[PDB]
Amino acid sequence: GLMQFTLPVRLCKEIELFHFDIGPFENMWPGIFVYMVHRSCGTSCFELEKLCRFIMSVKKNYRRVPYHNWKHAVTVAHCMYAILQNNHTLFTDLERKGLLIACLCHDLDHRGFSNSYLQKFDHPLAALYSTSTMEQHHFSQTVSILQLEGHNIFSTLSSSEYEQVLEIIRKAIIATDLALYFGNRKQLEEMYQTGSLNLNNQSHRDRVIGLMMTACDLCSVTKLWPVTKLTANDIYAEFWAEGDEMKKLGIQPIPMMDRDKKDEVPQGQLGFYNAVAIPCYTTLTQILPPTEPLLKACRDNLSQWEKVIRGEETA
Ligand SMILES: Clc1nc(N2CCOCC2)c2ccccc2n1
Ligand SMILES: [Mg+2]
Ligand SMILES: [Zn+2]
Repeated sequence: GLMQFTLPVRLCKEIELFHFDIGPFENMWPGIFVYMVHRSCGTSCFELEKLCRFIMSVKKNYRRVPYHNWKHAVTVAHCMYAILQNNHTLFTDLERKGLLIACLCHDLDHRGFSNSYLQKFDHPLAALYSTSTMEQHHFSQTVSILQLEGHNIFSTLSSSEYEQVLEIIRKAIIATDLALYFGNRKQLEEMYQTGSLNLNNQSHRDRVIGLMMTACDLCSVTKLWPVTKLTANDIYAEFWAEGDEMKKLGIQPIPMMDRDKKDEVPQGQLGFYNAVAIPCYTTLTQILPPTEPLLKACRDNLSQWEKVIRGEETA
């Protein structure tokens, strides 16, 4: 257990910042994740051999889609790492173990299509799971991989710690369903403002962990503008494919997803920062003040999209 992962100096320092980009070298992403587990959790949280086999099985079960890919998995885990590191004493040992694994697993076997597209297609997964269709699948895929031989990174936990962590992971992965985000944040807003928010109340923690999951999941909008902008193209490449597939089912897609209406992208990103991103990091910053850099970066990027619209730069 005397075997640290270390990172080159520039990464060793930048990985601690919310806005860290994990880079274009895929073969370093596993080592970045282990590094984060070792500092966030301990070098003892997981048997390294089991962790490495688990990481590589998770990687293998992410597909080669423009956005909802292995890089998104590690990026979202890194944002959670930064939240946990900036809020040291607020989370249990089980929560630190669970949430980085939840983040790495949260989009397992994603095909680049929304819950909506599965329902209009009449995909079998839409029959098996009527709401949070892809997210119940992602959790399903996580449990499958935990059950491959040699892959039970939790095997040293007690029976009841095992149940607690898998339950943290399931809520955390379900919370990445943006349809559940709006009510979750509204509730957290009221509880914070009326002063009823209580982190010893498990159902309140669940809510707070769900909003962190949304914050980590959307964290593309909290990068430096050049990362945010280039990622938006991957995001839109999936939307346009979905739009195409909607048109093949005989359904005019929403204009966000229509590759004939690319002109409307900047105004669509404005709606998204205003309806989703800014509210998310605002309430998150209210509950966890050290996460403010996420809100500040998100505001900077809103202002960068306003500049794209005012023709003061292009896409
Ligand atoms: Cl319009 C839009 N949707 C996003 N997400 C909604 C659907 O799940 C996938 C991602 C998004 C996520 C991050 C950054 C900008 C984004 N912009
Ligand atoms: Mg998802
Ligand atoms: Zn995601």
